[PDB]
Amino acid sequence: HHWGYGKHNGPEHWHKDFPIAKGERQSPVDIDTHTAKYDPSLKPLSVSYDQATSLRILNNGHAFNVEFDDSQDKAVLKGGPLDGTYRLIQFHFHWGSLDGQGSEHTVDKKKYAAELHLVHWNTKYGDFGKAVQQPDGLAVLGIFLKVGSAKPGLQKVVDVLDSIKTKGKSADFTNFDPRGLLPESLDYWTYPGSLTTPPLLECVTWIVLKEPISVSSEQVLKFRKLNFNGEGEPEELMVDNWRPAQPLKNRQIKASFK
Ligand SMILES: NS(O)(O)c1ccc(OCc2cn(-c3ccccc3)nn2)cc1
Ligand SMILES: [Zn+2]
Repeated sequence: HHWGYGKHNGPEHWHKDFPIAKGERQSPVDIDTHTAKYDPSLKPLSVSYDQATSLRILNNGHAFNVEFDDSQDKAVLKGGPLDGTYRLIQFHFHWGSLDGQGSEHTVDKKKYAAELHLVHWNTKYGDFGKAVQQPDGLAVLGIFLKVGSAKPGLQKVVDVLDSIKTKGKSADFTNFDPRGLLPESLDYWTYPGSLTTPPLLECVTWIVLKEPISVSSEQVLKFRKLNFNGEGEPEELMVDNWRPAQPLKNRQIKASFK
């Protein structure tokens, strides 16, 4: 009886195995745009993905991860609210069963169809496992998805999904360029938070871009054909793999833009 996104194992149950679920800096949160304050001291984001080396794509039973070679400073995130260098390890998405839900963060209570998380770890801690034990261990760049025009740079991801339909399946996924998933603007909100899945560790500096990317209905429909289950098990569609907004508590969300 492991955690998931069903009625009997979903987000409202997680606290029983992971008491930090009710902690002081949990994610995601609602971003109240009128309360978020412009912070002129915040720097522009530095997203350096030109040397990114993708390796593999994995259905882990709660989403799919596109994994990168993080044994050197290839693809890194710096600047903004961050001190030091954060290495890209993987990206994944959260999405809904319908276009009107799927994102984890919300903006003035608006839910987007999906949310992309580019996960980076602070290289002062040496490896990812050590980094998640630190309050400034990770930086996750969050990007909203809305349904409209297709995102050409997403299609290579979409088309490999039939080969990793079920939990535990992986496929080679080399030479994928994550720059093709970014929006035009790097304007962002930032706040201190947590992993949005168990173990829910409070180790993340969240950087959530204001500008959503557009993906087509056909693209998101292919996300929704994935399975939570393993091969040969009763089919349960991988949809609604998002945690709802958590209490903001003693936190301020800062904006990089006026
Ligand atoms: N959704 S999110 O972007 O917040 C997000 C990002 C990263 C996550 O990592 C889970 C994880 C894996 N490990 C681990 C550590 C050492 C060895 C093996 C696994 N620890 N936490 C979860 C959610
Ligand atoms: Zn995530």
